[PDB]
Amino acid sequence: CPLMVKVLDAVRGSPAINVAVHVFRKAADDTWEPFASGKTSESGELHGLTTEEEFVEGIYKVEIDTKSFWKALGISPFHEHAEVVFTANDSGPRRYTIAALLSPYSYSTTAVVTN
Amino acid sequence: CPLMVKVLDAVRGSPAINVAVHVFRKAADDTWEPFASGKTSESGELHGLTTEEEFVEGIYKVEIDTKSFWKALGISPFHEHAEVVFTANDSGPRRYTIAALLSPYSYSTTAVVTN
Amino acid sequence: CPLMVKVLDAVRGSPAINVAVHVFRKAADDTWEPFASGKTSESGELHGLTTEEEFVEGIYKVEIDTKSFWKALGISPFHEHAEVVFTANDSGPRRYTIAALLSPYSYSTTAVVTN
Amino acid sequence: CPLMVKVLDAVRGSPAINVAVHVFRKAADDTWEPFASGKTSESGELHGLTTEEEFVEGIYKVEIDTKSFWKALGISPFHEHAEVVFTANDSGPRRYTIAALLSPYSYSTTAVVTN
Repeated sequence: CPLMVKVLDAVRGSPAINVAVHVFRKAADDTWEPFASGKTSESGELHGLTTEEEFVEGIYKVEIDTKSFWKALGISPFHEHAEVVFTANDSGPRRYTIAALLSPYSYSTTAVVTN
Repeated sequence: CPLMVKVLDAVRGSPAINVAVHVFRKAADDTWEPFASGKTSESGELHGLTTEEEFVEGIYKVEIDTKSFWKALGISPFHEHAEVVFTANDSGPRRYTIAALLSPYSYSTTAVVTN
Repeated sequence: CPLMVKVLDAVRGSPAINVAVHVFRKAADDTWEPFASGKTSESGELHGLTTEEEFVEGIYKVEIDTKSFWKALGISPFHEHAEVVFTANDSGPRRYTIAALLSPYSYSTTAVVTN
Repeated sequence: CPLMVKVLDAVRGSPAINVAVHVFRKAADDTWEPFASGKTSESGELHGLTTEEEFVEGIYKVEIDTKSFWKALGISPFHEHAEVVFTANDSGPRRYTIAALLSPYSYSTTAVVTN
């Protein structure tokens, strides 16, 4: 599990469940290619996006579909999604946790990277 | 104006208005003594808490009454208040902006220290 | 001045100065088209990106070049840039402040929308 | 495990290890009484602070000793500590995770509360 995404709700103080997550990888022609996708669990976590073999060095974009999450709770939020763009495995394989903390008009995102 | 407090509302994406703010200075006995207080303005700021002459080196505590703020809105909050504790140091000329971004179950606070 | 961007440095507790900022508007083809850009000022703000007349309803992307900012400081950053994607809506009178608070492996972004 | 504290480092993108944590409970005479204390592990987590039996309803203060953490890394941070003040178990027993994300001049804290 070299990539995990975790999403929390700062309004209710709870994991954000069923949040859609899309991962893309920058291609040789400078375009964002689809890499993996999924939805968070009851714990607000999304495991199994990828394997160490497939998760090669590159520039990755993690898009968390925060608007649909808020809408479904009856809230009209400011952002369309939260996006996280980063270079991965450029020094060798690492394990990445991408965490997002969501409010209707604000979010924070943090990476925890372990060897 | 060496000390300013600014509060934002992450749920509505607005300044947090009429929020009570209390500042304490730590006394020789280790107890907190009242130092300055007020309510934030329509822009979510609180100016004029102290002067250069009164704001001497020491340990200060800024308490932001977040709980009454959320209660007025109708949103169950987690925290009793937000607390920012720091030592004022002389270093050269310095202005302190204590900012706070509020969500019902999360807050962040940042110090912006400039000349 | 319907759109302003403000960037703070969480590691030094200062405005983030000379940070490049690019704004894109989403075209009919779904591609991002350049819309406005600049660098933050000594106060960490970027004013004058657009006018009321040009800032019509649509989907916008604000990209903040955080990676070059940390590189200039000497601190290894995680992210390639910070990205804020949102729909501008008409609704009554409105001013948009996109704020970003930067750390090497974390950032937060908040929209302050006022009249 | 009705109370857990987790601390992350936003400069390195890593758990904050060996961070001292002190918990107090408000006493009938309005004073902060010592309740429990400990230090975060290699995972940045602190388990075993208390038991469901001892963790009665009340107002609790969780003090995270962020200054000593930064100093030991050679950084002179702004805050003395991060403090989290909240009412607990006022609707029945809950499980509380208090998370703190640390930068030298900024921090955020979030509570995740589960039944």
